[PDB]
Order: sequence, then structure tokens, then C-alpha cells
Amino acid sequence: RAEYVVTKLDDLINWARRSSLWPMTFGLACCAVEMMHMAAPRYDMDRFGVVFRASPRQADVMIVAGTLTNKMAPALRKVYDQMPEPRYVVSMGSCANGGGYYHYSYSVVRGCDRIVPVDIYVPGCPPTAEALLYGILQLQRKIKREQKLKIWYRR
Amino acid sequence: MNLYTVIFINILLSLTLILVAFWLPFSMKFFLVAITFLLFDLEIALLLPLPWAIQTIKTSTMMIMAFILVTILSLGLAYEWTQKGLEWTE
Amino acid sequence: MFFINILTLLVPILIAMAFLTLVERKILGYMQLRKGPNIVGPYGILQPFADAMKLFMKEPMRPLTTSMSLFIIAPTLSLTLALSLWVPLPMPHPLINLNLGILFILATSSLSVYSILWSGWASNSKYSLFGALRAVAQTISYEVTMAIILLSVLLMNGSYSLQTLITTQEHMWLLLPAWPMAMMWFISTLAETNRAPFDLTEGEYAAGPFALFFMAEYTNIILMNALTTIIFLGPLYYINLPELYSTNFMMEALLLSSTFLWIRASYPRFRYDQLMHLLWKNFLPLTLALCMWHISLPIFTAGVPPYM
Amino acid sequence: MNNYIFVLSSLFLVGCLGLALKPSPIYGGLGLIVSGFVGCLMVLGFGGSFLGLMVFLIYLGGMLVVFGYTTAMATEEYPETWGSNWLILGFLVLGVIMEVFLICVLNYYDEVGVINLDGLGDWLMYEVDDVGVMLEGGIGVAAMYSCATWMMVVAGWSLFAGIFIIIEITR
Amino acid sequence: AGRISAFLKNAWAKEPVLVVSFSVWGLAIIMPMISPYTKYASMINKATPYNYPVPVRDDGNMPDVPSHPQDPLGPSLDWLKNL
Amino acid sequence: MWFEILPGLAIMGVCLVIPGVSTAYIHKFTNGGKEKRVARVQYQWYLMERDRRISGVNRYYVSKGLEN
Amino acid sequence: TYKYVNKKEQESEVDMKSATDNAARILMWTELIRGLGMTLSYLFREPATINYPFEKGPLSPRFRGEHALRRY
Amino acid sequence: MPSTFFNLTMAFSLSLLGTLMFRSHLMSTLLCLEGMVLSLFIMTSVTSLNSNSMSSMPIPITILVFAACEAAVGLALLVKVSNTYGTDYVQNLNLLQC
Ligand SMILES: CCCCCCCCCCCCCCCCCC(=O)OC[C@H](COP(=O)(O)OCCN)OC(=O)CCCCCCCCCCCCCCCCC
Ligand SMILES: CCCCCCCCCCCCCCCCCC(=O)OC[C@H](COP(=O)(O)OCCN)OC(=O)CCCCCCCCCCCCCCCCC
Ligand code: SF4
Repeated sequence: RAEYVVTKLDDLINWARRSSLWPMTFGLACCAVEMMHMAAPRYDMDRFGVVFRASPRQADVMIVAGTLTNKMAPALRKVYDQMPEPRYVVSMGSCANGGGYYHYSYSVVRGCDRIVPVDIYVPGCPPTAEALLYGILQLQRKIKREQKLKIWYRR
Repeated sequence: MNLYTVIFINILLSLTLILVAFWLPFSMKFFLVAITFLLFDLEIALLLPLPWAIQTIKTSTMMIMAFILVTILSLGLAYEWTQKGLEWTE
Repeated sequence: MFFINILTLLVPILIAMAFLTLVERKILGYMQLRKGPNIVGPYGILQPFADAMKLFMKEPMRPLTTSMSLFIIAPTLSLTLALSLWVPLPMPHPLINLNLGILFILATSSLSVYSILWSGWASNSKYSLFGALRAVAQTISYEVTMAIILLSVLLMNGSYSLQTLITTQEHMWLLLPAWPMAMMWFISTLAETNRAPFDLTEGEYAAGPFALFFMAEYTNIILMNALTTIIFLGPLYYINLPELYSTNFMMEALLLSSTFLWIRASYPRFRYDQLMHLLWKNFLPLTLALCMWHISLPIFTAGVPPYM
Repeated sequence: MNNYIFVLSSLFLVGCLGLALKPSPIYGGLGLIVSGFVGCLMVLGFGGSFLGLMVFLIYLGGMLVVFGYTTAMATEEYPETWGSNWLILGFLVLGVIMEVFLICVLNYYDEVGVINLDGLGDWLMYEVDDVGVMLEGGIGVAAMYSCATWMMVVAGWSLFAGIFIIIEITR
Repeated sequence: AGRISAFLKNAWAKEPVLVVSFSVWGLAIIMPMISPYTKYASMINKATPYNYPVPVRDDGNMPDVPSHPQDPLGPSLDWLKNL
Repeated sequence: MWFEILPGLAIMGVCLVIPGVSTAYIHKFTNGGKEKRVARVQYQWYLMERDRRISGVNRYYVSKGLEN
Repeated sequence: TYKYVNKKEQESEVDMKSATDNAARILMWTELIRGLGMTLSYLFREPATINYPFEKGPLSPRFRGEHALRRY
Repeated sequence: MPSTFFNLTMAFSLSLLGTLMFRSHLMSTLLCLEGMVLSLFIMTSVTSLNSNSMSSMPIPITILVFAACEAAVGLALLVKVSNTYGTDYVQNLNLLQC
């Protein structure tokens, strides 16, 4: 059936999109040294296919790492808009998950999920590079579990 | 015919790739640089026929003229140098 | 048969670029005390196909203030030249046997400035135009020595043909003589290809165009190293063993293309002003001096070469 | 292939027509580049290997390059030019057709005169040494170094003095 | 001698590239007069037969020109081999 | 370890060796087991056209020899 | 107690020997081949990388991760 | 030969027409001048190759050199005009009428 080949086509597209993840590392604060340590040898970001840091204009995933303020939210939103679909976002840290240690402040956004839509939340202050890697692989699986062509076919 | 075929093929391949791509889903320093490059590229034009000139009999003459070319080119370079034409410190 | 020869020439060089990407990544990793790609396929041999699929499957956010004409014909031109350069190369017998072949190389290399400049003038900004002007000036400046070096080294073989260098080095490389001309030629290949430490233009395009630019870049890299091998490192040519010639040529070209990445990982970048000072104050004087030296050498020596 | 050189010369004509009509200093550069490519092609057709490759490597790689360079750095594109660009493209079409009618009338008025359409593929090469070596164009362009050294000194002096002239003009 | 030699050492330290350029310039302009192997270049490029040697009539008075390629009355470039 | 870049180095090496030997073999095949004759000047072109004319099958590489 | 960085104990010698040594350093590109050698040495070592989901990084009995409410 | 020469002369004439008819720019005139240069280069090389006169090949080289120099000085003048007025326009050179 066409269903078989369509499933295989979606699987191939998702394999590519998940094996060639390129991150825009919107690194604001002390949840970025861990991303650096994850690129470092012991974890070798580049080993799964995730380049160290590419340009925000040809990137696929976007890692929000650290406290997002009300003076920095518009630039993050502009970057998200400039980014090309299909684009995914990963929130690394308490600061970006809910504001964290500054949630009750006047110059902090209580969650990057108010400025942009998020796919994977990584908890920690800071979360080890191992946890960030776990989260990126969780994103890989979230991608592998897509059915775009199937939903366009049975429409 | 063969060169034509090869270049046509390359052009077709490039356009095909770039179609699939869409169908799947003032400072005077730069001017002076360009001018210097002109004045050296024309020297290349005057210098390229040496592999045919060194086959002649008037070796004492080709030696001379090539040395003249290179020497006066080096002098023009040195003057553009002394006059601060290779600096970039606006 | 000729179309089959064209396929045999084009397909492998594209595969070789796609895998030179991976070789770069792995070498840089192991020099940085890491592995590089290991997963997508055995040792990573599927990562380039994965990346190609990803890019060509993305969605192109074409700048609105632009011109589609210059947006499409820039990478088309880049790839066309990067492929048409490989044509005259004797490996050992060439697909197209030209006289004035190195001149065809010079010209079809100098023709890329047009794309690297139209892209900038198309992108409606001032920063992109600044970068484009600077890169054009760099490429231009280094073309001068790229030309004079050959102009002076083509007097040990009195012809602009590439099929004469084989017999010119039938007994000894053209490196022992002109090793000061190579050291200046090996570098102008970096600055010409905007390769580190001369990457002041990549240190603004959609998926497909960026991919074509990447292809052109790495193809030009392999080709410049191939020219180095053919000119200054003349391989073995036993009339009956084109296989031997091709093996040695491949080995040396891979050595050189790995040296480029060795360098990228080993050294810092340059500053545009210092990069231009380099040429206009160290390479051009020595180049002209050695040009005079090599015009005189075949005379005060009786070793002036022939015109066949 | 009898129509080869004629097609090339016609493309050169159209390029120079797109120059005469002045779209902008950048599309004019593209037209110049096309015309020069075609000029080299026809020179090679007539046997000028060195001349054509020199055109390639110097006129395009050296002259039109700085033309576009100076254009970008010292020129601004104004929005009006687009409607007028379309207008002059229509003008170019009309000029092409007028030239076709011109050529027709000239063939009707001079069969073996202006253009011998019957003898198009002919009258390209008149004579050639069949058993002759040493008859390319480099053998002539390299005369300069033995005979006609006067031309070489002239050109070298022009280039030399151009340095001083440009530094004094820009300053 | 001392002052100029100190100048040359200062250069040799500061800008060896200029020194090398100028010295190669001098070598180029000088060696072709020292060398004995220079003349041979013109000799060879003359000896190369890119054309047909159109013969001449045997009008009697021409003893120093041969009637066959294999006669010793004409030039003989054994010096090229011995070179 | 350092011996894991070879899976790619050798791939590229094979892809860079193919052009040369492919062209050589195709030349030997299309030109009668002989190299493709080059023509840098008009003399060689004349020799080639002459061989072609004396062949009798309109092919420059059909050498005839003494028998004819 | 202090030290000096980028200060020489005294002037140098302009001897032909040292001048030629510096000119060799400049022309022959000497101080850069050593960096190339460092990179080659690192290429010929063992990387510190680990298969993550199969090989895990080492921790301590004091690690502070996820929370838990205990029992008796 | 006759046809290509007729077309080359027509092209030179068209480029001279462009020069003598300004259209508010100056680059669009320098480019017509360079088109003229190119046409003359081509005609000269073609006549040389047709007549087999290898004692006339330096002529294209010389004219190319000198056209390059002319273009360089013209570009410099255009650069000054822009630096002063802001545009490579020709209505701004309305001085000297007094
Ligand atoms: C929309 C995208 C646009 C992008 C397009 C970019 C295309 C650029 C491609 C690179 C340009 C390559 C330039 C080709 C020059 C050829 C020079 C040459 O050496 O050929 C000469 C050839 C052999 O002569 P020779 O070597 O002297 O001696 C032979 C005797 N045995 O003798 C000959 O003369 C062979 C016949 C000439 C063949 C040349 C054809 C070149 C390819 C044509 C490209 C056409 C593209 C479309 C039109 C361009 C715009 C108008
Ligand atoms: C018969 C007797 C006489 C015969 C005449 C000839 C005699 C010999 C003449 C000597 C020739 C010397 C060699 C020629 C090249 C020299 C160029 C040079 O020296 O560049 C200088 C420049 C630094 O200059 P500067 O900034 O002033 O120095 C710092 C001041 N403290 O240095 C640089 O900036 C260079 C930048 C290099 C960056 C990249 C380095 C990568 C190196 C990779 C290895 C390459 C090895 C060669 C590969 C060969 C290719 C096959
Ligand atoms: S969550 Fe903690 S470690 Fe991360 S950015 Fe905020 S304060 Fe820094």
C-alpha cells in the first residue's frame, strides 16, 4: 500500500532532520558553560551530528540557556522569527523554564514559554551536560515520532 | 562540441539542484586596491608571453625588456608604498 | 562514451567533497581530543547524506529586499566553475586536452568574484556589502601571485599545457626548485578559497544556496591541492601505468587537503589589514624577484625548454 | 554549425544594444560580461586562443570586476529604474526585430555584398598552413620582446605613470 | 664599511624579505654575464629547425655547402650532445 | 582512535582515482587500444586526417602498414 | 614578590648569527610548525569521549539531582 | 567575416549612440565606452587572424592596456563626483554655465 512507502518516506525525512540538528545557542548566563562542557570531548556534541554553533539563519534547533530579561525578549523573538521552519526550541535551566531564582523579579520573564513555544524542558541550576544531552536525544525522538506525510495523505 | 557539452551539463546540474531546493517542501582604500590590481593584471598580460619569447634568438633583448618591466613595476609599488597607499589606517 | 566519462568525472568529485566534510570534522575532533561523528552510520559515512537531506528539505526564507536573478545565478555560477575546473586536469590523461589549460584555470577561478559580489549587492544592507567588498579585495589581491607564480614556473616547461608537466617532472619534482614559489602558492590557495587563516568572510543564504556554496568551496579546495600535486609534486608516469599515476596523485592530493584542515585547527585567524599587508609587502616583492631569477636561470643556464 | 559565428556576433550585437539602452550600472555590467564571453568565443572560432583567454582573464577578471566594485561602492539604485527597465526591455525587443528586418533588406539588396547568407558557413577561414608549426598567436604577442619592443615600453610606461596619476587624482 | 655593514645587519634582522628580494634582483642581473653557458641558448634556439631548409642551385662555385645531409662540409652541432 | 577517519579517506581516494583510470580505459577503448592522439599544432592534425583518409573506414586509428 | 613578563634581562646582540636565526624563523615559518606538531600529537592520542547512554560520567554520593520524599 | 564584421560595427555604433545619449548616469556611459573598446579589440584580432599577420598581434594588447588606463581615470573621476555630490548624475554638473 501507499501507506508503507509513505511511512518509510516520513521515517527517512525524520532521520535526516534528527541526525543533522544544528543549534542556535542563545546563551545568556551560567546555563551555557554546561553547553560548552557538552561540546567538549567527554560528551562531543558534534558526535551525534549536532554542530558546535552555527548561524541563527541556517539553524534547526534553538537552545535558550539562562535568564531571559524584558530587555532581551524582543531579540530572542526576532531570532525565533528569522529562523527557518521546521524549527525546534529547547529550554535549558530553571531561569528559562520558570524564571528560577529570579521568578519574583521585575526584569525577568517567568518562562521562555511566554515569548516562544518550547518542545523540551531541561531542569537544573545548572543541569549537567549529561542532562542537556538527554534532553536533546528526547527531542530527537520527538522528531522521529512525527507523521507529517501521513496526515497530509489521510486528509 | 565536448567543452560545450560539459559546461551545459554543469549548468543544468546546478539549476536542477537549485530548483529541487525550492520544489521539495565610502572608503577610497578599496578603490585604490582595485586600481593597483588593474595595473598589475595588465602587467600579467604583458608578462604571459614569456614562454614563447624565450624561444627566440634575441635573448639579450628579452632579458632586457623583462627586467625593465619587473623593475619599473617594483618601483611603482615602492612609490605607492612610501606614499601610504597600503596602510588601511583611516 | 563521452557522457559516461563525464559522469565518471563528476559523480566521484561530488562524493569526495561530501566525504571531505566528514574527514574535516573527524580530524578536527581527534586534534581536539574527541571523536567526531560516529552514529548516523558506521564511523559517520551517512552524515553528509543526512545533512544534504536536511538542508534541501528546509524552507527557504528568501530575503524580501533582493533580486531573484542574482540570488539564483550566484551559486549556479560558483558550482559551474568549480566543476568545469576539473575538466582539463591530467590524471594522467585529461578529459579535455587543452593548451593554455592553466590559463583556463586562472580565468575560471577569477570569475567567482562576480558571485561573491552579486550576493552582497543583492542582499539589501551595508554590512553584507562591506564583507563582500573586503572578500573580493582579498581574492583579487591573491590572484596576482596565483598568476605570477605559474608565470615563473612555466619557464621550466615552455608551454601552458598541463600534460607537459608530467614529462617535466619525469625525473624530479618541481618542488626542489621553486620551493619558495610553492610556499607562496600553497597559501594563496587558502586566501583564494577563503580558507582559514583567511576566512574573514565566514567568521546569509537559504538551504539550497548555502549547500551549493559549500559544494563549490570544498570542490575548489580539492582542485587547488590537485594542482599543487600535479605542478610541484609531479607523480610517477610510466606510460603503461596511468593507474600508478592516479594512485600517487590521489595520495598527494589527500595529503594536501588534510594539511588544509591541520592548519584550520592549528592556527588563529588574520586581520584584513594584516592579510593584505602580507601579500603586498612580503609575497609580491619575493614573487617579482624570483620571477626575474627564473627568467634569467634558463639563459645563463642552457636549459631553456622546448615548444612542442 | 555554419550559423555559429553569426549567432555569436548577433549575441554580441544584442549585448551592445542592452548597453546602449541603459538599465543600470549593474545589469550593464552583466551585459558587458556576456558580450565579452561571446567575443572570446568568436575569437577562438577564428583561432585566437591566446587572445580569447587573455580577454577572459584580464577584461573580465580584471576590468569588469573593478567596474562592478566601484559601482557597488559608489552608486545607489533608485526605485524608479524598474518600470523604465521593463520599458527599455520592450525597447530592446523592438530593436531586435528592427535589426532582423534590416538584415533581410540588406540581403535582398546585396546578395554577395553586405552578407552572403548563402555563404554563411563559408568565408570564415581563408587560408591556413596545414603542415605548419609555429603559427599560433603567442608567437606574435611575444614578438614584443624581440621586435616591436617599442610597444612594450609604451605600455609599460602607461601602466607605470597610471600609478602616479591615480594617486594624484584620488588624493 | 662599518656603518654600512651595521645597516645591512639591521636590515638582515628587521626585513630579511626585502634583502632577499633585492639580492635575487642583483643575482638575476649579474649572473648572465658571469656564466659561460649563456651563448648556447641563442645557439640552440637558432639550431632548432621549425622550417624547411629550402636548398639552392649547384652553380659550381659553392664548395662550403654540402650536396647531402651526411657530408661534413656543413655545420654540425655535436657540441649540443657534448653539452 | 585515529584509524577511524580511514573509512572516509579511502572513500574519497577511490572517488579521486576513478576519473583517471576511467578516462584512460575509455580512451584505449574508443581509439583502438591506443592513446588519444593529441593535436597541439596543424602538423599533427594533418597526419591524423591523412591516416583517416587512407583507413577506408573513416577512422584515424586504423593503422594500415606495409601490407597496403 | 613580583616577576616580569615580556621584559628581557638586557639588550640582545645584533650578531650575524642571531640575525640569521631570526630571519630563518621568519622566512622558514618555524614557530608555526611546532603548533602543527602539537596538533599532530593530539591526533595521535586517545580521546576523552564516552558513549553517553551506555557509558555514564562519574558522580559522587553527594550529588544533588531530583527530589524524593522518603519513608521509614 | 563580412557578417561578423558588419555586426561588430553595428555594435560599436550602438555603444557610441549610448554614449552620445545620456540617461542620468555616468557608469552607463563608461560601460558603453568599454563596449566600444571590446568591439575594436575583437575586430582587430579577427583581421589579424584572417590575414595570418602575426606582426600585428601586439596591437590588441596595446589598445587593451590603454583602454584600461582610460577606464581607471574615468572611474576615479566618477568617484570624486560621487564623493562630492552624492550621485553619479549628470544634472549636478550644471556649473561652468556662467
Ligand atoms: C544561468 C547561469 C549562468 C552561469 C553560466 C556560467 C558558465 C561559465 C562556465 C565557465 C566558462 C568556461 C569558459 C570556456 C572557455 C574555453 C577556452 C578554451 O580553451 O577552449 C578553446 C578550445 C581549444 O582550443 P585550444 O586549447 O587553444 O587548442 C586546441 C587545439 N587542439 O577551442 C574552442 O574554442 C572550443 C569551442 C569553445 C567552447 C567554449 C564554450 C564554453 C561554455 C559555453 C557556456 C554557455 C553558457 C550560456 C551562455 C552564457 C551567457 C551568454
Ligand atoms: C641561489 C641562491 C639564491 C636563490 C634565491 C632564493 C633564495 C631563497 C629565498 C628564501 C625564500 C624564503 C621563503 C619564501 C616565503 C617567505 C614569506 C615570508 O617570509 O612571510 C613573512 C610573513 C611574516 O612576516 P612578518 O610579519 O614581518 O614577521 C614577523 C616579524 N617579527 O610570514 C607569514 O605571514 C606567512 C603566513 C603563514 C600562515 C600559514 C602557514 C601554514 C604553513 C603550512 C605548511 C606549508 C609548507 C609548504 C607546503 C608546500 C606545498 C606543497
Ligand atoms: S538556572 Fe541556574 S545555572 Fe542556569 S542560568 Fe539560571 S542561575 Fe544560572
